[PDB]
Amino acid sequence: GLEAVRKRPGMYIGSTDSRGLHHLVYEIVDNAVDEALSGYGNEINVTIQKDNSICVADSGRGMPTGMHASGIPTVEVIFTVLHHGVGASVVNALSKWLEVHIVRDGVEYMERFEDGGKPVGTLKKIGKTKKRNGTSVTFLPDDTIFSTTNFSYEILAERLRESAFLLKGVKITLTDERGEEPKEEVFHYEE
Ligand SMILES: CCc1[nH]c2nc(Sc3cccnc3)nc(OC)c2c1C=O
Repeated sequence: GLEAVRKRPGMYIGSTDSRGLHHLVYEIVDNAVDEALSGYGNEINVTIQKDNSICVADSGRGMPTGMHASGIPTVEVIFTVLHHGVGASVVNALSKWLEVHIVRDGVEYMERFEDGGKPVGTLKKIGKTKKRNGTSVTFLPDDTIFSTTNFSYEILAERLRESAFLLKGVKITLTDERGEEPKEEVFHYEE
């Protein structure tokens, strides 16, 4: 279960200091680049929000909104079961809250999780939008778990540039809004 992650997060993300904190960002990001390398998205946006929560947003197909063979939505399986989206449930387990916003085929979806991965209600259709297809994940890391919940902008920029090195024609932006004015870096290549 997700309790195993909270009991021994070191066996899942290496440590719960600054290193482990930033690792949470990379887990969600890698799912976006997986999608980019599959298809399927010309930009990945990473935003450090004012409340020290992280948003990771892509322009991919959008996380599947249908029922999983186990009898709960595929969105929920990805974020609540370990054992597509490796690391997503780990991030969910170690966050105070997390929500996923999905836009698929002109309809927008959302689901919220709290207290280490407990679903708040269920997956919901919000209503039709003109927005492009994509998945957006916001989460606030659990401060009772991490030694520090204070994201380094420099560390994120260096590692996202590295993730951009992997990619052709997809643009990775980092935004810090903590932060009286929106500070940001952009990386894109090329061939
Ligand atoms: C914003 C980060 C993110 N973005 C994502 N986009 C897709 S899109 C997709 C992938 C496979 C099958 N169908 C849709 N799927 C995902 O999980 C499987 C994610 C995902 C998971 O964290």
